Amino acid sequence: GDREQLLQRARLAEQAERYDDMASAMKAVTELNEPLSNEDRNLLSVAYKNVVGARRSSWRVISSIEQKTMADGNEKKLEKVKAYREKIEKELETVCNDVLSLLDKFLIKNCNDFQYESKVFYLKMKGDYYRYLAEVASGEKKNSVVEASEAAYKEAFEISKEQMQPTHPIRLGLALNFSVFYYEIQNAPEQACLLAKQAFDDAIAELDTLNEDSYKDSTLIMQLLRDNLTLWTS
Amino acid sequence: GDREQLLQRARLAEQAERYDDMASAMKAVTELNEPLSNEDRNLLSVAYKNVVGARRSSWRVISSIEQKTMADGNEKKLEKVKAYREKIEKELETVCNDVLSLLDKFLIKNCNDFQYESKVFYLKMKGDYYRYLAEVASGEKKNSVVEASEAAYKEAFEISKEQMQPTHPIRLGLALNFSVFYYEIQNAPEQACLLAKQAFDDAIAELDTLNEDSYKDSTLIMQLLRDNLTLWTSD
Amino acid sequence: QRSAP
Amino acid sequence: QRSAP
Repeated sequence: GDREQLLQRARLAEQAERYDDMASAMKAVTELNEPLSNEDRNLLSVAYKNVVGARRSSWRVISSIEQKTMADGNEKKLEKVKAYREKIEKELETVCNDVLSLLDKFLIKNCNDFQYESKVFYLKMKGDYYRYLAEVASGEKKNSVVEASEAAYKEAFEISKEQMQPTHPIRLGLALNFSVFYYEIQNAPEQACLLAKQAFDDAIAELDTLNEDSYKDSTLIMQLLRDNLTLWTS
Repeated sequence: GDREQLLQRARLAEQAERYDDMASAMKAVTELNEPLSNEDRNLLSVAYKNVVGARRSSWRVISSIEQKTMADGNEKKLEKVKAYREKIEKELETVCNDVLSLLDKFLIKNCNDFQYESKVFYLKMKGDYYRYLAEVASGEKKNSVVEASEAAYKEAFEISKEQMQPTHPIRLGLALNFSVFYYEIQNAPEQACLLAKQAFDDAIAELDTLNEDSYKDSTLIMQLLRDNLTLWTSD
Repeated sequence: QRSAP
Repeated sequence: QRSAP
């Protein structure tokens, strides 16, 4: 019972756009210490994407005000905006640790050597969430999360290159997000571009091994690689 | 101040799309037992509009799934959907009661007799929020909220007709919502249309009394009256 | 079926 | 500046 009860709940919360409920449910499914299917795995990923997405979107807006207020020399107001920006940060960080803990305690730990596709998926996700911490961290805390993200992405990419077709959505997605890590977090555009251009070219090369069943996903992500490339290179 | 610290907070939450934080802050502001300006009062109303809107939106979606599932004869699944739909319903009701409690303990209680504008505002708000309960109530609980809603709307309307120009945004907004109350909650379309047509025609009559500073709000609400009217009357 | 914004 | 959906 209990598992299907939570999976059912997760699906209703997705339809209801109640992503905090969706996340508590997939957290509880994961904590059962049994493996996830592709479908379950995507529910986990959707739930946390949307939770943390709302925090980052909020963080960004308040951060932006804080910088304008510092610039304006407004001391009394700045202390209030900063407090609120930091409250939103605490919520954001908690969402990311919670995920990363699940990746460490359950999801990555339980992958076989031969579960290349799961390993790639969860490592990309570890990379993503350390990257979300890196968007808001400073000082020596920043350097740690920056490193952990790169280590995760690098490991996932090694495996994807060896074990996945260049047109596989999880690979392209990983490429897209790693290239973002380099461009935004590492402030290293040259590196970000080759990586994105390599993955694009590589997908282009093998288009006649794409089954119709994923023409939607892989062209969608390829389009986003090219947008990032034209945006950055200018 | 405590009070300006809270209004500051509210405005930041609005910009951050953090409406539950926006609501805590306007609740606290209200709970100071002093009157709200128009601006303050619009912050309260925006805050709770968005909170309760999200619950209603969710409730509609799950309720709709519940009905399809009942019709499909799926017993095991239905008990699960129903549980969630009920959990959402308790949240929604809690938001409505919190608002209503404020209107009663503080906002409406502290209106002078000559605060026609505020009385109309809060009484439309009491109508709105009992109407939200009525969207989800059943049985005898339904009848009580339906009545309280109509009583609040009716009282606001008598005042606005007497004390406000037909082009005034609050008055038009009130007319729009009370006409929805009749159409959807009372299943009384004939009543809902006269009221909507009355308020529209009445605003059309007195357009050269509209200061430019309000042309955007009043024409907007007028447009919405006409939509409702065309949509309803075909049927 | 819109109400007042 | 999109990332993976």
